Amino acid sequence: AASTLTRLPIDVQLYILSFLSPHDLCQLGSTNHYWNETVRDPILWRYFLLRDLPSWSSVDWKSLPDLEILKKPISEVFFDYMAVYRMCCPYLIIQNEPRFAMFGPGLEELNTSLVLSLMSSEELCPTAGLPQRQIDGIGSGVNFQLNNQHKFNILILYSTTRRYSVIPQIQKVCEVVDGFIYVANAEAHKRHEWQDEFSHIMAMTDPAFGSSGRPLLVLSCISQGDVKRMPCFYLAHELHLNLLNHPWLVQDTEAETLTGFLNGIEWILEEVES
Amino acid sequence: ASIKLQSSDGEIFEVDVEIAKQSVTIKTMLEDLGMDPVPLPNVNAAILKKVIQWCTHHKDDPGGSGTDDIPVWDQEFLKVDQGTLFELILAANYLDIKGLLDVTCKTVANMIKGKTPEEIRKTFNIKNDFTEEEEAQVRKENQWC
Repeated sequence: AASTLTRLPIDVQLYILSFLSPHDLCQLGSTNHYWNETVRDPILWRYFLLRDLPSWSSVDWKSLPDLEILKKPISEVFFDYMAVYRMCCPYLIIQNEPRFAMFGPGLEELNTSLVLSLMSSEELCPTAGLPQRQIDGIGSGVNFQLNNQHKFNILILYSTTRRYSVIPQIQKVCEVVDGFIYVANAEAHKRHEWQDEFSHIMAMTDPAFGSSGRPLLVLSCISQGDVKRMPCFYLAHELHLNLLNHPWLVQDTEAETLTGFLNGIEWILEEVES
Repeated sequence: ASIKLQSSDGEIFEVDVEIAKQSVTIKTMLEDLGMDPVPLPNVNAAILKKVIQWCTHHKDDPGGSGTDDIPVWDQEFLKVDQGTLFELILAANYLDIKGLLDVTCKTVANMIKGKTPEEIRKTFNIKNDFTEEEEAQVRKENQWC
């Protein structure tokens, strides 16, 4: 290690690093190699977290770290202390590009494909999800960018399940996702097994998975403008949606023009927050 | 109250006992055996001479520095050659003198603050080592909000 500074003992190197700030730390990290690795040392962050934990005057429900019995115990006898530093620092927001599981009968019964419309929408910059994680055994999903700001990812499940019945790959999706999208068929001619769909929704929205009160956007959807529509108040009321007691919204939608989608998506993003 | 300190190459240094105990590393050897001369196999003479100067200056005060502004005198004391600075950083660590460690490490820290790196890079002779594309990936990843 030709650098006088790189050769020092790690104990002593971290001690030096203890007087810096996260911003500094990133510049030093950008020297690459070791420094990038070591600037992120779990131990340095424990020290920072323990220090400065006692300097913060707010703690929301979404940010109170696991047992302080666990945050504050023997170094070895968790992490990513850096990540935990971030959630707890009340002046810092960790970053996230929401992902949503889109399933529903509406994806296949409508004579115009919604999915194939979302895919051909100049306005949302749909682009193949990068293998960079984002993979599962279902694909990377499709990234979209709402009016050049909020980016999000949708995993379109064309077949969910085989009572529960949630397929296993699908449960990996149910846990890592932030919200759900259910594409109901609002076309007035369609006969429904409301109870089935409600069950099927539930099955997927199951709290044993990613628990939380993850929002459910349901797209009351029809092929195009001229098709006679079931009003959404009545649709919402047929799927028994009153029972889910966790955020939901039924947004009317047209496969062809995507009329209504953009309002619906805006709602789901704003719902997921921290 | 006089104690013998033996450099890494013998050398002198007859310091007052309170001044030597200031290094825990020493205080604990003085309790192993009588230890008359005191062998310090890591610290040379040049450095130990500095170390004694620093200790004799702070003898009558210790407590609570940490992230307190480096005092004016220490600032001068430390206007030394870079390699010499790190040599102090090691003596402090070897002799376990917390105050000297605080102030030497903090001065090193203050050098890194506010650099590109490319400055941080020149300053400490550190190996670039990110291949062509390696950069952006660490540079976007190391943009602390």
